[PDB]
Amino acid sequence: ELQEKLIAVNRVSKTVKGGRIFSFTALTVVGDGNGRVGFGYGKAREVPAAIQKAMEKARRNMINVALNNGTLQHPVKGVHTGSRVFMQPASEGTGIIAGGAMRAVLEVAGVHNVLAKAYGSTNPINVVRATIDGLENMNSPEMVAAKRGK
RNA sequence: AAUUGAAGAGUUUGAUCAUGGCUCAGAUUGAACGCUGGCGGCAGGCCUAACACAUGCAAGUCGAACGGUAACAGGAAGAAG
Ligand SMILES: [Mg+2]
Ligand SMILES: [Mg+2]
Ligand SMILES: [Mg+2]
Repeated sequence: ELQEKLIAVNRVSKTVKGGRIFSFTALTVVGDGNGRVGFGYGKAREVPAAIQKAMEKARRNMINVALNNGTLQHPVKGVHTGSRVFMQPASEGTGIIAGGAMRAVLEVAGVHNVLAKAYGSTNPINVVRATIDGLENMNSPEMVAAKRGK
């Protein structure tokens, strides 16, 4: 149950006396399938180097999120830089409908049946990230009782 | 049981993030045109000039309201084919 997938691979340019020196960047997401998900970025002069150098970063850099069986407990909003993301429980019929790129984090995460949309820029590096922190801030469908009960 | 349902992509930059317009995937149509074209079922068919219109047809019916016979039908004292 490794389960991983890269979301966006891109090229960039550095520019020096001798001209442009190009490079690449991968952005990836690994999840266990039962909560626990992280993303990694990582960049390198050539693509395979970078997509791999990324996968690892994600293995570390990994949060975990309090699911509720196949779905989220309540609805949540996430918002990093220019991306404002919103995703919702959805008493699954099928579900998992969302902006491929946050479908990525959502399935490896293990959510099985949510609807989402991304507002603002769909800049991958900031959505997959806005959603993570999104799922992250999410909270205990029980241990709000922790907070209260008391 | 009976609205229990939401995706994003391309494009300013050497490159970047943002701002932002343009653009695309969708569905829908009383449609036209180019190419092509076998059959059926249900449907639709002047969106323009409330422009103008030849011709037929689109409102008649009742003799159980009435005087009635001109048509075609029988029939009639009776005049006969
Ligand atoms: Mg970093
Ligand atoms: Mg260019
Ligand atoms: Mg033809």
